[PDB]
Amino acid sequence: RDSISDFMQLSAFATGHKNLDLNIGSALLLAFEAQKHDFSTQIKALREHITKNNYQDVEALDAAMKDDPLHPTLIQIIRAWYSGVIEDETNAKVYAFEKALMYQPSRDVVVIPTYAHNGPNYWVSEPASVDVMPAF
Amino acid sequence: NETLSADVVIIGAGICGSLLAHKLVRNGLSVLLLDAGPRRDRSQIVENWRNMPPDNKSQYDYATPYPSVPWAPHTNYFPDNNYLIVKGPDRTAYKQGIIKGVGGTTWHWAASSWRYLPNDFKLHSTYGVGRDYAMSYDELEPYYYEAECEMGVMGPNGEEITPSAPRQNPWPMTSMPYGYGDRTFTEIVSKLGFSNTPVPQARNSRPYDGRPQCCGNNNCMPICPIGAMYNGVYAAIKAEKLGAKIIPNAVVYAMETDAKNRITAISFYDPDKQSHRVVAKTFVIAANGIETPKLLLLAANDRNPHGIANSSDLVGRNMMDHPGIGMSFQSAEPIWAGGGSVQMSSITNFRDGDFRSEYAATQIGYNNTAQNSRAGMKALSMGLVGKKLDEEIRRRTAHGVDIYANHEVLPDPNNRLVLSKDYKDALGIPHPEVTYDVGEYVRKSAAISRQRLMDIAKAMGGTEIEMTPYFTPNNHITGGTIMGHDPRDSVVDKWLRTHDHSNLFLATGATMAASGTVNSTLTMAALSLRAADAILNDLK
Amino acid sequence: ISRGHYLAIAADCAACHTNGRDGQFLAGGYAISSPMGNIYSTNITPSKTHGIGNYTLEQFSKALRHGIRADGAQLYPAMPYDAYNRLTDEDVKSLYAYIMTEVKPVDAPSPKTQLPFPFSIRASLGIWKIAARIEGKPYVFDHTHNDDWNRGRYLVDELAHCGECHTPRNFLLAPNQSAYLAGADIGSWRAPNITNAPQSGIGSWSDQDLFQYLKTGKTAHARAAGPMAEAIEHSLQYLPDADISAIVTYLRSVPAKAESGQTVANFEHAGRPSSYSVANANSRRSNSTLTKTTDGAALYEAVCASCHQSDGKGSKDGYYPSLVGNTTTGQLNPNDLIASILYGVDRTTDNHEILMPAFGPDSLVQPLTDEQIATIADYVLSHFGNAQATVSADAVKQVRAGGKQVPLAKLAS
Ligand SMILES: Cc1cc2nc3c(=O)[nH]c(=O)nc-3n(C[C@H](O)[C@H](O)[C@H](O)COP(=O)(O)OP(=O)(O)OC[C@H]3O[C@@H](n4cnc5c(N)ncnc54)[C@H](O)[C@@H]3O)c2cc1C
Ligand code: HEC
Ligand code: HEC
Ligand code: HEC
Ligand code: F3S
Repeated sequence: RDSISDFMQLSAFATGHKNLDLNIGSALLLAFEAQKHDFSTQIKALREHITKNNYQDVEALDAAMKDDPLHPTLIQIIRAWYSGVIEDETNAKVYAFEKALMYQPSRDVVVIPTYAHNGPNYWVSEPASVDVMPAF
Repeated sequence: NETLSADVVIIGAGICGSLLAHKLVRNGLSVLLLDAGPRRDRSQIVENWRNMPPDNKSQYDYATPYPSVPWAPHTNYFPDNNYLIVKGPDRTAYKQGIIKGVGGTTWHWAASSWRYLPNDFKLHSTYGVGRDYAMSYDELEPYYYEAECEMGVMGPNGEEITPSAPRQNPWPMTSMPYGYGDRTFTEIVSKLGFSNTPVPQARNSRPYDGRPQCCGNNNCMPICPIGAMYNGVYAAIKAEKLGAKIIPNAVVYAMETDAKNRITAISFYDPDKQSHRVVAKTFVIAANGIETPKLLLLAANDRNPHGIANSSDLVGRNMMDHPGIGMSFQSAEPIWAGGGSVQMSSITNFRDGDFRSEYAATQIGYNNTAQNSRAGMKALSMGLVGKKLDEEIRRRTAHGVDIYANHEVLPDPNNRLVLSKDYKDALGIPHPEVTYDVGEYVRKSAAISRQRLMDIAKAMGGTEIEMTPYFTPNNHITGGTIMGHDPRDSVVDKWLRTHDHSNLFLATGATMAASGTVNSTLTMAALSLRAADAILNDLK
Repeated sequence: ISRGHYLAIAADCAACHTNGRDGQFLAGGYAISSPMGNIYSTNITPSKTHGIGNYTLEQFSKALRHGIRADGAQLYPAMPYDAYNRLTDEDVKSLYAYIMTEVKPVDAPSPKTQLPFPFSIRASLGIWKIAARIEGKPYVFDHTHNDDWNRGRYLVDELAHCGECHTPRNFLLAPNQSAYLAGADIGSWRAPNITNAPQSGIGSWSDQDLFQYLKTGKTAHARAAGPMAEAIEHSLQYLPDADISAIVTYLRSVPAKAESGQTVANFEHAGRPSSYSVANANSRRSNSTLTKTTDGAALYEAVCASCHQSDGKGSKDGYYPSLVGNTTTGQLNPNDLIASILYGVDRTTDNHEILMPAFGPDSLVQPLTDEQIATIADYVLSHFGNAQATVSADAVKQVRAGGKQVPLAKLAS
């Protein structure tokens, strides 16, 4: 459970969003460990770098750690949380749909297709501004 | 088994076959409906699409949610299964998707139910190009209305959109209001000189046929979760409730003809390649514009060496479609695609005109599918983190615009559907193979259409413009068993009955003598109902 | 509208005497599914040959308030003539004038009702009427209460005949006045407790919520379906606001009748913050025609989660109701939840139609089996509704067959 907690804190730092599902995170950690056998060590190294250099957000960590070998792991974590997939094939396992983090920035206007916005004619309203990040 | 006798046997439980079976069982006949594919559940396909990878959602994968069975495979183009082989200069324009099962390819479709213009039924007589239908628009109008009422088609009831198909009755429902993207596109192209008008859709703007009103799930392709749109499985279910027998996983492969060239029986396989024999008084093939000519050519006899109903050598030829030109860009102002159905409006200004004697009539349209998957994938591909990632996702979801321009191809005898000599499926049946060319008609129409698409992008202030350099398929297959009055120049007659065999009807889109300008499945349904009338007349 | 027309709308007499949407109204032919069989409502239009055109005022009053036809044969108690037994003479004559004047005649005989022995003879119904104690002195105002309470009681008991469905029947299929408005099982549906009990009845409902439900059938905690949807759509939505207010006033004074095993109100069940697993569904890809999807959470997500959200709280604008805090999923008796899944919802109020598709064997959208329906209902009860309720496939099969067979119907075997 210590590894799961480490993964969840690293994910909350990398994505910048605290409200991350713990079952999705557990499945993601299981799949990452099944893919990379040194994933836990890389998580520990990333967290050690963050806690040692005192990076305020993921932007500072990304800018100051572009050339290090840990950057692909950070990018892969961000992409797995945002997209719900880890591999890049057409039969890859989907771990998060409608709770994936790329459907959230425009969720207040745009539909996540197989789930309904409010009501059979909701679209007759005017949409919100693009310059207003909703929530999460 | 070994008898499976019925008054009428239909081969293929698609929209045409199921509608025909329902009409026949409503009128006292006994119907046996066979389908090569399996039975499918709407909720299982919904789950399969939801668990389909986001890259297969961004790029329109409409076949992965439907599993392909080895005995009756259908086409999949994320990674290509090579079921339908395509050759020719415009092979990329014929890589179109089909689904095999009880319900057919209408399981996934935008449900755009269109009526052809009267001049589309006399194309050669009006413009000197293509061929004429065996029947006029006035003869199909009652069946058009019957199909629209059975399927529940929305329409712009009180509106002078453009010179279009004249109606005797209003649509069963009125078109639901536009989303933001459709309103913005309509205004922009109206300022550009184009008439953006509502698309008649087999959708529910109100509860209809015991099915819910459309809540804008925006997943009409490849699956509606709630049933607020028409699928041919509805007709199959209604026919089966009335006593029709439906046999899934029944790959018809052989036909027997007597001394009068009348089909006496058919033979169909099964997932374990056991042959079953079906005898009936009338045989109908409602499979596809691809599967019907394939079965006709596969079932060649000693009386019919070149194929069933192939005395004119025209079976499999004259393959038609609507060659499209896709285009994507980032609008200057937000468009917010996603409100409503996936295809809510279209530019029907160029459907007809005197130019149709030189180059093809076109249909320009905007895709209303949500851009959240594409925006998320693109923003992830740029290696953005933190707030910039979210800002990019929101901006590209608000600004991503997809445009298409579909053209009309003429019936060319060299666009064939010969059986492949190299590839076979698990039952040893050869794969379909189409050699496709688009013609100077569509090439000139496409030059003008590319100019128009660039004009649309410029009017919207588009950025990152990506126009496909090749023609794209549009999934509604027309031609293969052409209709006409001369037995030596056509496969089926005015009533969709083969000229060779009086016991066989072809209730398929392969019979249509012209592809037209817009989607062609409502015409197929109307023709199937016309063939139903003919079949009822023969057996009563 | 006319006084007789208003009384006919309030009495909802044009809903069972009209064969559905078609069947020109008051011509009869509607098949009420009684426990013994099918009873066909007769012709009511003032036709002198096939209708009741030759009915005098006395004969019409006898038919309405005592269940006796013009020829003297007893009427089956599919007529609420026990409820109509206490209508005032003025109301009866107003209804007679409405029938003989307002509605055009229809000359088409209705199907003859044929019931199995010993219910075939409509002469033992006199013994049934004597045993049921339905008479029946005309209604007079109880001066100890105000006028609104008296009008509400007249509407509930005499005109709108709520107790026809919300009061349980005894062994002889007669009203059980001891359990007044305590809920009953009517065919495949169940009319809940609508007494002033806070936890079992509608005592905890706000006055505005009750008024809105009776006027439209739509409330944040309760949506009308089954026979209630038709009652509201045909009769209650046309009543004046004064009538609905009087009905609410009388309903607030109905003595409480408690259920066995009740702790909180049916609309006060919170939702458990739990749901399905997206990852576990990856194994079920390439598995068309779901039969390996035996998980209740996965089945709810595939079939139900599009409209009611994955957390079961419905749409934001309220078109799709929240299954959390719902009087149907929150009931200890899961009869109405099973009935909703099997048959869907359909309610046209103010010319606007709710429709939930059906998910039974005859469904067009997604035909489910008894086991799948039971699994989905169990998931809904455990996560969104009453956690003490349970659904089995046999219960769903029983609801499909028209509910449990009454003991008296054993005589027809
Ligand atoms: C993504 C997509 C979008 C579309 N959008 C639109 C649109 O917007 N508007 C429109 O009008 N049309 C549209 N279409 C086309 C239309 O929806 C249908 O796909 C097509 O018209 C169905 O034709 P059909 O009924 O003749 O046969 P299909 O439904 O294609 O097939 C019928 C049946 O034949 C069976 N079959 C085949 N061979 C055999 C055999 N040998 N033995 C037994 N059974 C056999 C199959 O199993 C299948 O179930 C779209 C199609 C696709 C793929
Ligand atoms: C006449 C005056 C009334 C009044 C005040 C009520 N009813 Fe009924 N009712 C019926 C059914 C089948 C239901 C269940 C609803 C469902 O299946 O979705 C109901 C429900 C109600 C409620 C809601 C209670 C709740 O907890 O859900 C209320 C307040 C209510 N009713 C009041 C059936 C019928 C009838 C069929 C014969 C008739 C008549 C009535 N109801 C009449 C009334
Ligand atoms: C998956 C099988 C389900 C389940 C278990 C339920 N629904 Fe729905 N539902 C829909 C609408 C429009 C209504 C109410 C009427 C309206 O307000 O017009 C409902 C109602 C229900 C209830 C009853 C609620 C009440 O308080 O009576 C229940 C128990 C219920 N549903 C369960 C709409 C839809 C759908 C349309 C898109 C779909 C799909 C479902 N519901 C699916 C389900
Ligand atoms: C749907 C339930 C129902 C309602 C509500 C109802 N009726 Fe009927 N009615 C019946 C049935 C069923 C019968 C016949 C059964 C019998 O023979 O016992 C009947 C019989 C009658 C008869 C006897 C005529 C004959 O030919 O049998 C009259 C008169 C009548 N109803 C009038 C009315 C009036 C007036 C109302 C108030 C508007 C009303 N009914 C409300 C169902 C209903
Ligand atoms: S998916 Fe269905 S709900 Fe409407 S937008 Fe398409 S018909």
